[PDB]
Amino acid sequence: VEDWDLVQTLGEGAYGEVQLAVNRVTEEAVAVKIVDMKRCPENIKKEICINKMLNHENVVKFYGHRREGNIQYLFLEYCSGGELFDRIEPDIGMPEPDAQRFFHQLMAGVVYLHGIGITHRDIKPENLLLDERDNLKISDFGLATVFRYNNRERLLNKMCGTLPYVAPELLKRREFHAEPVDVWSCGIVLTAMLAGELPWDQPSDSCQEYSDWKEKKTYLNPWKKIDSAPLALLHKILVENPSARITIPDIKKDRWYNKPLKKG
Ligand SMILES: NC[C@H](O)CNc1ccc([N+](=O)[O-])c2cccnc12
Repeated sequence: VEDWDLVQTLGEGAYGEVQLAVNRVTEEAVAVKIVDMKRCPENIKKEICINKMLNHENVVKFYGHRREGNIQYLFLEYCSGGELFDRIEPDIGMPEPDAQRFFHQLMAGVVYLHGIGITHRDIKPENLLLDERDNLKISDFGLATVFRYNNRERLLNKMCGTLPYVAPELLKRREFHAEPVDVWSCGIVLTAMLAGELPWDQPSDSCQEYSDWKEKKTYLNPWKKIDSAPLALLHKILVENPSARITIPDIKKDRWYNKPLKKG
């Protein structure tokens, strides 16, 4: 209802909703996210601000914004593929080669953000969308923040994200580095892709499955389903001390990351 028609609803969140919009003239589809500033103005000025810095094949495109009352309309690459979340069969996952391709594209997109000083802070399957050729795009920069500016890094302090995807250090430390928190969330995504379940409600000492993982009891029930090469990588990513945790440039040299699996 704004040059374009609002055809169907797409992701009815908390803020408002993402609707799929078609232009009646040119037939061209986009996603419009609708936030009613009445039902925050602050995190949304940061969302559009971050969006405008973004340009990458693995990040959802930002087209633009109008304000039409209280009503902000962010205009965004429609992804006809939906969420990665729906590609994961519960308890089983997906073919190893499909996970590897999606993990590569997740890595490209994270490398890019980090490169420009931006941490997403809430990477999970629900926020990874698939285009027409199944290419992964990181989506929703609503919790995104800047962690490097004029080449100085700032530690984060605010806790945010989604508990099963969060790194331990965000539960435990007053300040922590952004990058390792995104790497961790990437590991839980890999886990989800390869087993079809989440390892733990949260990475606390007070949580059994997490305790079990630090004790390397991988005979148990996310990990058993995985396979020794991708598991090896997961042992490097889901390391509790954020300093000893593998980094991306080192994920790119990992044996499974570089294992040939998948046809064109
Ligand atoms: N973090 C956003 C979460 O993905 C919301 N759920 C969604 C499902 C499907 C589509 N879509 O283009 O089919 C969306 C498209 C744009 C935004 N969200 C979508």
